[PDB]
Amino acid sequence: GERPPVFWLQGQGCTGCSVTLLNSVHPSIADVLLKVISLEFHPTVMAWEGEHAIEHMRKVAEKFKGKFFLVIEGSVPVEADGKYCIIGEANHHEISMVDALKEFGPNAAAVLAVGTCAAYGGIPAAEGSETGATAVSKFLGDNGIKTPVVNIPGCPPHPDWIVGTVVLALDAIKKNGLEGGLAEVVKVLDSDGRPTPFFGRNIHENCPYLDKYDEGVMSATFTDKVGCRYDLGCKGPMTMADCFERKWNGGVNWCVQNAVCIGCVEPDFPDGKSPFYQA
Amino acid sequence: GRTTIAIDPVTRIEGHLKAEVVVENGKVVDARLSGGMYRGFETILRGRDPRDASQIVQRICGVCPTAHSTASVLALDEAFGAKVPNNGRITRNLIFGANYLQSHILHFYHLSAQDFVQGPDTAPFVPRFPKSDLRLSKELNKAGVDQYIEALEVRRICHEMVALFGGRMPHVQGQVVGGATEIPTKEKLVEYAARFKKVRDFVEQKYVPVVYTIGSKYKDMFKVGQGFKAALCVGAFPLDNSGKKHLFMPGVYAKGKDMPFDPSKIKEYVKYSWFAEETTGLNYKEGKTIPAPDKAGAYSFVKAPRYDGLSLEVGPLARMWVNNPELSPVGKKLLKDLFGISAKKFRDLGEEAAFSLMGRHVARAEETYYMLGAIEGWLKEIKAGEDTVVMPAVPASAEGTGFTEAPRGSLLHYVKVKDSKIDNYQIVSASLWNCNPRDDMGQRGAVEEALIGIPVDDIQNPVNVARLIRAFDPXLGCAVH
Ligand code: SF4
Ligand code: SF4
Ligand code: SF4
Ligand code: FCO
Ligand SMILES: [Fe+2]
Ligand code: NI
Ligand SMILES: [S]
Repeated sequence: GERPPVFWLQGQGCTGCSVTLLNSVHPSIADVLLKVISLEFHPTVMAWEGEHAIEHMRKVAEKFKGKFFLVIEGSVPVEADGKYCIIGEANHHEISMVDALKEFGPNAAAVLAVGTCAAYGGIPAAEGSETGATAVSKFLGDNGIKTPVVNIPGCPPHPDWIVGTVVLALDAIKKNGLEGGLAEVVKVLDSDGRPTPFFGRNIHENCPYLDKYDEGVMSATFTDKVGCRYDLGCKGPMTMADCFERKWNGGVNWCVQNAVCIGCVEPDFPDGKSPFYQA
Repeated sequence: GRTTIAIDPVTRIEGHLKAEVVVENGKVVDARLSGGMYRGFETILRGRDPRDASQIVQRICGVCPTAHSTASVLALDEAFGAKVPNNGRITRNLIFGANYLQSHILHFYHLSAQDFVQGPDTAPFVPRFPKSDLRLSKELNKAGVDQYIEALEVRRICHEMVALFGGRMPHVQGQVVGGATEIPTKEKLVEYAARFKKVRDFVEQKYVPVVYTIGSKYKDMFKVGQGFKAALCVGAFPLDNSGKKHLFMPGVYAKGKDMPFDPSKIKEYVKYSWFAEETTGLNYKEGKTIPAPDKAGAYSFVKAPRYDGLSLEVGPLARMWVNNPELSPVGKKLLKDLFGISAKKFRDLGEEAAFSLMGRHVARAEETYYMLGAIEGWLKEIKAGEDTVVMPAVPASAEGTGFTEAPRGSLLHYVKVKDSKIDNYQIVSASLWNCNPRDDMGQRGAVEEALIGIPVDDIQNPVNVARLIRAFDPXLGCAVH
């Protein structure tokens, strides 16, 4: 069938949410781009550039009004009239991230806030920042934009969470149509806007080291892989993600095995999860 | 007439960049680069447990996070007086080295290659400039596309390599002050080596040959983009624990002369950057980051670093020029066969061809090949089962600096600790050296200068402007942080 158009806007992001997507195994990113979505705008990988790239996005947006998916990577900074994040220029006007989300957000089928920055504010919104870094849902709400938002957090998210959420939406839409399908997606989000298939389970209660935790057997050095990592800073108890099962990068490792969980999918990351290396 | 062309966003780079050039009689005669996004890691880091830095700083950039991880942990090692075990040093090199492979492959195929290669008739490979100057034959173009597709798999395998001892990627968990968090087992070393073999085959058989081969259809691109012809390398990849030998040795090259690198000669200017005027001209040990987004005359969030007053470039060309290694067997052969050039060491390309648009792509391919030997060496040197980390207490008062080479160029992190918390943290990154604006005396940044002379014979299709910029593999997330 016809692949839905996607525009991928980067605000105060690090491109790590884009890179993590490139690591998708099944399906491969090649299959995602050629068979699953039509990625019409993405500043890191698209052919065209500048005002022409912006105008192409605008033409597609008009043609597919209400039907395109808008991915946001990074937070949206509201201070200084949006000047901490300029994303383009067209018609001799600078376009801030603020301007862009106000332009495209109202006409999207849905906004996918990919990564903790976009979902919750993340590192750019953390203590010591001064750009007014704002999460997607808060920004849209503050601006009266009612478009459905799905949060796919993590710093970065696992590619399976991103692709899987797109597929959840596509399955629901095939069965129910666009509005109806997106309503079915919203019903499987938790109170933080996250899809329960990927974020409905707790790391700690499913952790292979739980028996050691219960026995009070704690590693005193990172390279001791027998003990529980709690004293080293592990935030598994406060974290809702399925990393314990799918693991990372083709299943070769994950944070708790290698070091500690830093709770990167949680709304209070990083400050509520810091210091990282103490309980 | 004088034509002003503004390109915002410059695509197929990392991060937010606007380029504005003036074209007169078919050539660029002036240029300004604007990094348009700021987060302010240097202020966000203040007040934190210093051990947190080696996680926080990675979020500067999800393409090069291992470089920031490395610089941070080196700075923290120095500040904490942590003595990283020999096996931990080698493990860190395996983690970081694998991302060099990922980053260079990503850059040439997924960022740069569409400059020369027409992709399939579907987004995001169309639409594009009506006259894109795509010169390859049907066969060679298809090889480009097939290798772009193969390279998507290969770069992903590079990140599996990173994650084996790094935990996950982007944003590794496995490097901390004191070493590496996971001792390599015999089993996981077999897994690393099996993946490494595939990446090596791709680099040797596809990547290096295709850069020379495409280069040979764009020989005019070796005659432009020289800029200042001045380069910086701060050293990277310690090869012993004495700290005396590195895979890339430090040095500076300018006006045809080689000289040692002295970090005390770095100063960061801000006249044309959106920061408070009173913070101009500071060495990183006394660096300050005070944003001034409304400041008259400024046009970028990138500060302007100068080395003893010089505007320098960094990256694979800089490192390969400074270190002047032997060229790959592939390179020697194709330089002869396709270019009629006889060359043994990198500098045998000559200054003009090396410091050129296509020269910088060649340098990056050659460096990728060079890194293969380094990683192979580390896989022989590493000892399965030997401890990789120490667990040092946090100091109340300390400072430290970590120097390394990110895939895009020279990187340093400086930390000052007071009352057991980060008092100051300053970052001077690779793309900061390349993509910066004018300094206080009006001297352009390296890429700005390299744009001068670039041909624009068709102002409606000014493709060579971004082609030059992409040769430097710009990363504006790093440049601004
Ligand atoms: S969520 Fe993390 S990985 Fe994604 S853009 Fe933000 S800092 Fe980068
Ligand atoms: S290692 Fe972390 S997630 Fe696992 S049992 Fe211990 S505290 Fe819980
Ligand atoms: S284990 Fe914890 S830190 Fe690692 S990806 Fe999962 S939620 Fe994030
Ligand atoms: N490579 C990389 Fe990132 C940049 N520029 C750093 O340092
Ligand atoms: Fe800095
Ligand atoms: Ni970077
Ligand atoms: S990196």
